[PDB]
Amino acid sequence: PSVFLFPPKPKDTLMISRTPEVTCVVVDVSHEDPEVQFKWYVDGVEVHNAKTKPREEQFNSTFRVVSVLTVLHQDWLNGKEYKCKVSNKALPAPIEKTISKTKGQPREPQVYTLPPSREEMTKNQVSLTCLVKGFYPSDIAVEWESSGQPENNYNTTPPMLDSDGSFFLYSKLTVDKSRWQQGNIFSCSVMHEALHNHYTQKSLSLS
Amino acid sequence: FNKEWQNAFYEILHLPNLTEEQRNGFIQSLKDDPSVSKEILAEAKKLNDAQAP
Repeated sequence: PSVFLFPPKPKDTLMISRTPEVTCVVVDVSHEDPEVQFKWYVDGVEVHNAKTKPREEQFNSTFRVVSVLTVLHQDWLNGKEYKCKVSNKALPAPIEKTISKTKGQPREPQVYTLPPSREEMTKNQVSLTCLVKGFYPSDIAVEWESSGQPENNYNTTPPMLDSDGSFFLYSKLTVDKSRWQQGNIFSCSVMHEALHNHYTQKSLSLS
Repeated sequence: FNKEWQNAFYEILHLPNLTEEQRNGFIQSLKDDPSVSKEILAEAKKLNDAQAP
């Protein structure tokens, strides 16, 4: 009988088109006592819009129970604390976990695009790189598009702590060497709390 | 009681090739986010070395 609390996705807390949520995951609920009660608080005050999902029996016949609380973008961004209180027959006393956005002076990402190495141009596919550095906190989102159409064949490294106490990451979009060589325009867009409008986008093409 | 946190602070306090400005930045980092003390100390040790006389 144990509890985990997860934060919203960074893109969700940043885009008004999205709905962010905090999630409370209880594992190893006994089959003998699958009843689980969730009480949620925001800065100490009780809210009631949480929703419990259909429980999931595990291979060993224990249950897994998830509670999901939609939150306000601005409450998460301004540092409110989200507390989940978990209740079950099997528990001596109820369990509490709390979560909140990472504190510290925010710092605006710098965003640079880098073209394929010349040695890479012998291959069928090439590598378009975006360097994102200097940002704080680590919560960030990254996508790629080409003339407004989404790309999918990209991989973005987890943020990594740099030598000045800010974070950095690289995102690599893989594309057919043909599309690169015939001058198609690629764009990486980055979403972060410290950018004007929570986003910027930087373009890359053959010159 | 967080040993790693207290330890990162101590070792950073005594690193001889950091500026006061850098020393201060790393100690503020440790306060902002204790859960990454290991990585803050590694970054500090790595900067202290690159700044050997």
